[PDB]
Amino acid sequence: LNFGQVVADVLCEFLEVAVHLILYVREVYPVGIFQKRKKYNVPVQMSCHPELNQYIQDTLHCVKPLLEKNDVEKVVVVILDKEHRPVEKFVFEITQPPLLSISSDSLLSHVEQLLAAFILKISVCDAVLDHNPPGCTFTVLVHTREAATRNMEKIQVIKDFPWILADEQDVHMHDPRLIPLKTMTSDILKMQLYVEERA
Amino acid sequence: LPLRPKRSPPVISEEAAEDVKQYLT
Repeated sequence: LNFGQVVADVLCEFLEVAVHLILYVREVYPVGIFQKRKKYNVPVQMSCHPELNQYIQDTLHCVKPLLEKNDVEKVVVVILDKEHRPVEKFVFEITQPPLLSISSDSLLSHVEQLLAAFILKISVCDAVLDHNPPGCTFTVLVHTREAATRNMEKIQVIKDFPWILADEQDVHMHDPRLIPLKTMTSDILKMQLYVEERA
Repeated sequence: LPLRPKRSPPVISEEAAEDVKQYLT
């Protein structure tokens, strides 16, 4: 029984709710494709668009074995303008502790209450961010840890869904404004979520 | 320098969004 995979599974489920919500509150897509729902006992917005939904799953399906190996240091939802320049980064900094501790108190009730706080902060972040320009799009950047091997082999999990190395323009953001959202430390997961925004 | 998907996320026309709103709740 591999608890590093349990942790990968909680993170991928949560990262899916979180991408969907980010796309909502940053209005990356039209509002009508979203349905209000509850996850982590808290309101969220999930897209009902089939291929957007398939694209987010394929992305996260590819990330998940790196998560199970603790080989991922950040997962970044980056939002691009009509000119392919980053306007916002949503940085999920993730580290499993050196040894996972698994309580029988209620391991998953608790991590879910801690994840719920990340969702709530995402909801109210449009109260402090500048409205995005029209025609913005998104992508997902994965930063791996230094002792990680042939990531571009381990990460290509899905048949016709290649991964590449990003360019400097994909990620360039000279002197951004930093917006912390939430931080958690659990026996299984240390996670930071903050937003970098273009000056 | 990080990795990203080579495939871009879909473009969604507002008619397609009206269809989603209308038929897939």
